[PDB]
Amino acid sequence: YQLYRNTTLGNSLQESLDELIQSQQITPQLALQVLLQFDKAINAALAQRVRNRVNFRGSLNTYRFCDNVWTFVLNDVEFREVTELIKVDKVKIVACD
Amino acid sequence: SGIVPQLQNIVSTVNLGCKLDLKTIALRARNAEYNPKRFAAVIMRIREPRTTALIFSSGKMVCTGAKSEEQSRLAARKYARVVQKLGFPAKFLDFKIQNMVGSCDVKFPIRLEGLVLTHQQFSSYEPELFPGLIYRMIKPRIVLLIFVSGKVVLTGAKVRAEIYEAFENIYPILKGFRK
Amino acid sequence: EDPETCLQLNMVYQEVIQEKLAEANLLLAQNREQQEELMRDLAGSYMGHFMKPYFKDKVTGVGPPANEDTREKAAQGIKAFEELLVTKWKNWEKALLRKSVVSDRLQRLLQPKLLKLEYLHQKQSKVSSELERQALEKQGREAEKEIQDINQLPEEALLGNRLDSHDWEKISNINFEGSRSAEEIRKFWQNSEHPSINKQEWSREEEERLQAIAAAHGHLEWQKIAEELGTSRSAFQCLQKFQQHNKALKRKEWTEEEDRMLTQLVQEMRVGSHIPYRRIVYYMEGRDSMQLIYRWTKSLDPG
Amino acid sequence: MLSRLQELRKEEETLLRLKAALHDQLNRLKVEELALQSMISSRRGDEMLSSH
Amino acid sequence: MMNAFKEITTMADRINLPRNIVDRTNNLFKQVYEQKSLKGRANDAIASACLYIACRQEGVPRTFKEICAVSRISKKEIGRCFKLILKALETSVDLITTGDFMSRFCSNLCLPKQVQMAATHIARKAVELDLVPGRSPISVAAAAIYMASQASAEKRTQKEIGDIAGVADVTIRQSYRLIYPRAPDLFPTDFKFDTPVDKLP
Amino acid sequence: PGLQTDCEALLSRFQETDSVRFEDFTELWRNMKFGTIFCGRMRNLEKNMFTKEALALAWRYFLPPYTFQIRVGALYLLYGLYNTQLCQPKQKIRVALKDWDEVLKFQQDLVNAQHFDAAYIFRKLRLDRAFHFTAMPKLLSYKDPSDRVMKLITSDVLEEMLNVHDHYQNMKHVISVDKSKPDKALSLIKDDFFDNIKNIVLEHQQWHKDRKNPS
Amino acid sequence: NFPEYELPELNTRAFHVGAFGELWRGRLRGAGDLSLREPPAADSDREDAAVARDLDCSLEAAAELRAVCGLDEVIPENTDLVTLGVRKRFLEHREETITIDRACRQETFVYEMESHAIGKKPENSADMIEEGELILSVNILYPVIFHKHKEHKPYQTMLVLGSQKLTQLRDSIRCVSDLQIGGEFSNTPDQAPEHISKDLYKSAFFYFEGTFYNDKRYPECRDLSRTIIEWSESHDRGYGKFQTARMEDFTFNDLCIKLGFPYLYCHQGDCEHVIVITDIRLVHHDDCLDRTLYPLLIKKHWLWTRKCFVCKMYTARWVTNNDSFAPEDPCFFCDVCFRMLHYDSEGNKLGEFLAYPYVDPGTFN
Amino acid sequence: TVPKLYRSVIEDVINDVRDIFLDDGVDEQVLMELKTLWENKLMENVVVCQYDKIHRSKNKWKFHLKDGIMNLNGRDYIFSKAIGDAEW
DNA sequence: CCGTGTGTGTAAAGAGTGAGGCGTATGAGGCTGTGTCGGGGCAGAGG
DNA sequence: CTCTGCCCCGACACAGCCTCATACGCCTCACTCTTTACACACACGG
Ligand SMILES: [Zn+2]
Ligand SMILES: [Zn+2]
Repeated sequence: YQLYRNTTLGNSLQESLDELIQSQQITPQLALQVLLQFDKAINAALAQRVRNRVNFRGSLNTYRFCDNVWTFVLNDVEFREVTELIKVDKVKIVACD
Repeated sequence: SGIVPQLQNIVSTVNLGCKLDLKTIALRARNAEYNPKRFAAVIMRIREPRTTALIFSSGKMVCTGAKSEEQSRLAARKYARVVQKLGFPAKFLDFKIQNMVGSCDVKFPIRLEGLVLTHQQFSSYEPELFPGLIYRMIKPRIVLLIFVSGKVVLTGAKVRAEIYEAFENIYPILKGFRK
Repeated sequence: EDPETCLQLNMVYQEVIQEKLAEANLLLAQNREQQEELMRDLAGSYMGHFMKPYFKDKVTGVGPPANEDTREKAAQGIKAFEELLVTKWKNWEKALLRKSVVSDRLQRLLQPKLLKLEYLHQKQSKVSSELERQALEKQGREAEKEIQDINQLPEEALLGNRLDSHDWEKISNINFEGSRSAEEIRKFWQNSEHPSINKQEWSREEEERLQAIAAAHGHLEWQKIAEELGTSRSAFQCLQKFQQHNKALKRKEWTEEEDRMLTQLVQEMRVGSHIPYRRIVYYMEGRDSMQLIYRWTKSLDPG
Repeated sequence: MLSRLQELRKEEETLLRLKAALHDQLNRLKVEELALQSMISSRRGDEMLSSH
Repeated sequence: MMNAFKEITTMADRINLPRNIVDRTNNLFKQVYEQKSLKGRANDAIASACLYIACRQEGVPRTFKEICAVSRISKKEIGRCFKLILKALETSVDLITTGDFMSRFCSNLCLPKQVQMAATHIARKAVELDLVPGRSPISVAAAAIYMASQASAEKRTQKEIGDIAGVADVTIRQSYRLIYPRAPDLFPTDFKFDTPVDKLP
Repeated sequence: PGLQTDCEALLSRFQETDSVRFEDFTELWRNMKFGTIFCGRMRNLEKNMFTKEALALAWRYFLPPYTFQIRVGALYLLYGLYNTQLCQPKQKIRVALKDWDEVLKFQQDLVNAQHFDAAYIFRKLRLDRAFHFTAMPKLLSYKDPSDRVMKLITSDVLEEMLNVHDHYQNMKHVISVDKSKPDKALSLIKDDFFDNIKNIVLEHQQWHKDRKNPS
Repeated sequence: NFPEYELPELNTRAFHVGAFGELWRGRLRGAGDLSLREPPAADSDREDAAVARDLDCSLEAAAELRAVCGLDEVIPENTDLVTLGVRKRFLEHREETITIDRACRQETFVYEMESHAIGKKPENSADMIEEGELILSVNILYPVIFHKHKEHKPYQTMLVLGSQKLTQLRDSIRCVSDLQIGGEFSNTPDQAPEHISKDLYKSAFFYFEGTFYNDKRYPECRDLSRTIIEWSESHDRGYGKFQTARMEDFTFNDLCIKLGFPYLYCHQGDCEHVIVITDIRLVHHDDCLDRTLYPLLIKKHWLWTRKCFVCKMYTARWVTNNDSFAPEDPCFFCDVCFRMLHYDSEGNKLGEFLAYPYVDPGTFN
Repeated sequence: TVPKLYRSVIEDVINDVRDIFLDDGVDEQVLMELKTLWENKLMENVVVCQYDKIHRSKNKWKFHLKDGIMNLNGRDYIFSKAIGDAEW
């Protein structure tokens, strides 16, 4: 899917696979099928493991759309997760449908 | 009367003079819109003049949203400069204003029924389709959307003088049909 | 004789008629105010919105963020009224939970073999060989046979052993509409709803065995009591049956100190002819509302 | 509640008609007043021909 | 050129409209096919627009939704082709008045003739009194019929009127509230009813 | 439930007498046994609720825009209901601030017109402290009316209009320098004002009667 | 200002309660109408003279008015009217369908709760309420303890007294949230009970028409409204021009509020109750005349009482979560069953679970 | 809630790649050490997510995002949806 | 003659749906304009 | 009888107004059988 392999979790996946392949005990194929099935599993769970409502307000600084991927950059944003507030100076939202 | 329309939209076109790769502009522009499965142009939005520019691969850009011709031209030049900074040989050739749409209020309710009855050859009033009367002015090729609340929208004009003359031509008729 | 009399008479006539208009226009203003009141009644409109979210956005519908006092209260493990909200398990909910667990286990067992078959097919697509391709085809046939065997797995061996890690949170997502949390569903399935828990009506011999085991091994290790009972029962069920058939649960005999305490509680907590006994029983040790009712009506009221 | 609405609206029309009639009365009364002013000016002008 | 006159006859059959309207529709189709100022438009849309124009001319106009309810195309293209045909033929069609749509709307409903006349008077006196400025005559007719039914012996709630006239119940509510306070004076002076006109929903 | 009708009947049977004396209300009360409206086995809670409802109904009938006769009948009904209550803590009539001035002026009119019976009843209701001086008539959570025409036009009003008109005509006749004819500058006076107002008022009366007559 | 309707029959205009009381007392100034005294041939003459003076009539006229205007149970009822006939039919149906015909618990509860203190004379003779004190029949919405509270919102009515400083009602509103005990007693249930939530979190605030009256009386109290106002100042929120106060320098008379309009009362962090002023009336002589206990409860909802899930004989003392024995997650036990199930002989936490003290909302509220 | 989500994802991924690990010829010890290194390595604000409806008003953007992950202030949060508002 | 074992009244939950008002969002309209992709007659072999 | 390529179209924005008409949905109300709870009562048996 090439979207969710960028967070802390996906970065950990990539780094662990890199360390394992550099140790000469797995093949790059097994690594890439593992990555693909990780993408599938995170897509399934992330859309099926969660219900916490959030609502964010801010001043949209910039936005972009290409090849079915939206890229927004917002400034002075506040995210409202369940009974708690997170204030961030700048946030980037990357969506892919 | 002493009231004159205030322009709400101005649509203009210009030829950049060189073919463009819309994918590169979408990937490098700050506020571009590009959905090739949805449309065949890149829609770029800016804040200073509050205008939207549709740029086509052939190099022809269409700017809309400007409230007067000066701002339309400035926005078109801004878009041309932005495209130039992206590594394209874009110029400013054949800048033309294609439409000038304005709104106004005569400040009195109007009887649309009688207006269309006495001006059938020009006006077309279909309440089921549109609750506004559509008067096809003939001296300047301008279309008038007249509503019972008094709001009158002038559209299809190429220059501001056309808008003013069309409103001055239609105002006496509306006054004669004052509700 | 002179119009001056006409002037003054017309002045007074205009004055009286203008007073008439003053009264009439005040009536008109009152009537139009009444009409405006009626229109706003037609345009009028509530309490429910202001129950938890007294302040709610006109855009999103969310309340103000947690305060420092609220965060401190949550840190101390003090439950909000919603957390302590308990709802009964309906029969349709139980059947849905069973079917959902079956489906979840089926999916979990199928996913590995399904991905193995997909990998075998992908390798077959680019193998650049024939004998290796036939070997891969044989492996794919074996994988398909394993998938078929998994699909035809019976429900008894599929459910589990009431202690295996299911993805219960899934049960709260697709099958349930979010009304039940994952923890609630998993506890209900593991402790009560699993077929490995004997829900059949208790027998007299089973009750006698339970009582004997509780008396001997003690009434304070009910897990080992359920294990030793022989029949597949939960400690909760055994304790429930013991208590419902116990005789030391209630004192069943009144004392002078208990009578004084009951009288003091009643006199303190009365509001007139109404005596809420369930609320009195809270401070009463080992008593039921019926016993308090009987004692206060028969032996603690002058007649 | 529409019964009260119709009673109120009919009273409203009643008092509007009364106001219209009386406003015609005042307009014609003021026309008469202006006529009186003009006539009294003209008449009082007939004895100002002999003054100190 | 063929398969459209058959289509026009089928279109008319579903409405049970007299044959003269069908002949006028066929003639209009012939003229527009001679002009070919709208060649790109589908033949079915042209036929539907011609049918609507013919119905309007004879004095028994229908609504675009009742031509779409029988046709295989959406109201949008019906209106587009209507305007295109009006422009191409350099012809004119009289404005639709509320008086046209009660003789049919009340006929589909089971209301008596007395309620028909009552609703007609209500809608008319509403339109001259400017109580419904710049609103579609169909919605005004629906509201008048709603008043006539609620006040009369036979009561119809908003859903039936919306389905018959093809007007959203919210539009009926708005057009009824707008003329709501002036209900009594709109009724005929000599009008019998079992529910007082002084109380209504 | 459905007590309103009964009260209405009483009010009707009072206004049909065209009398203001409290004695007539007393015979009506005795004949209809209205005092037994509270009689009957019924517990304290619903008893006080029913008394509250009856008192509120009587009080709202006592306030405008009801006729003077109906208002006096409602006052007598209030007195009888409050004085005949089976609740030990007699329920009190809820009186709002916006209505206190109107009730005071009604009492002033009653005493001025020598209707000492109703005035004494109202004074007694004040003395025994039967009024809860609330902010609004009801707890907030979540006929024979009077028309404006009589206040506008009546017998004395039109009588003095026509007297002024006749005096105006006489003074027109005497003002003119010549007794033969009045001046041509002052001939606009209308005689249809009385006719016009009569037509308008009779139109209203006709509408009212054809309204209250069922179809 | 005069109390007048904003909504047809749903809400009034914002007006000063003090001005309302001043208007009422001035319109009833020295009329013999504000007494607060118990109801009491020689007096007949004085009454006749007073009637003559007030009504401008003769002494004989006063005497005959007194005589004619004189006052003018038995379960049997005949010659029934409409309402009386309906009542007779209802009693007949009840007699033919009911067998005990005794006052049900709810009705007696409501009656004795409303009439708990009516005409109760004070003992000190020094806490007199002045002649006209603007008693407010406020109501506090019960917090949602059961899921069905949303369908029907329960409330408790309180006859507050005018001119009483705020924090007099806040200290009187009885809510179970103030008796909650924090901490986890899973390891051992014999720990010294932690100070109830009433002590740890003394902060609370009222909100009446855009004004946050905060309970800053005690040092442990913090500005609860601060968050909200800050969260309102960040962006356009549909709420603007928030005010603040101290809640100790204000009285109910000073409040400028509407009747029947939702207002807020927050306490214990986020426990929110809806304050609605049903009506404001001058104190009569037939109601409670005290001040020490006048801020009492006129009505309470009588919430349900949770019971131990093991045995339904007793109420709930402990609430367990993530229990290895209980079927449900939030399982309610009494002391007996909780000790019997969650511990061993020598004393140790058997299994895995989180047990906390549970105060029954149906007992302290 | 994020740590439990991550643990569940780890469990699922390792469990359903066990079959590939067995088939291709790598022992399960490699699988479990992969797991352990995965949790061990687990310990700019960017939101990677899915968009359900990016509504554009005249200048107000109403963002109806579906489920997604955010990396705010160095702390990872998860949402099922995001109905946000912004002004350009 | 004082125990208990079931009955009863009637408001209070519990889901269990089912309805309804209103707020918001959307469409429809000419406007003039630019790429492009489906597609609706069109006769035309081809059997 | 049955496809079948082919040039001449319609339809996507999105620019800003403007009124009416249409549709979605979302929170809250209704009520209704069905239990649910708590006080009180009536036997009940030797
Ligand atoms: Zn509380
Ligand atoms: Zn227990």
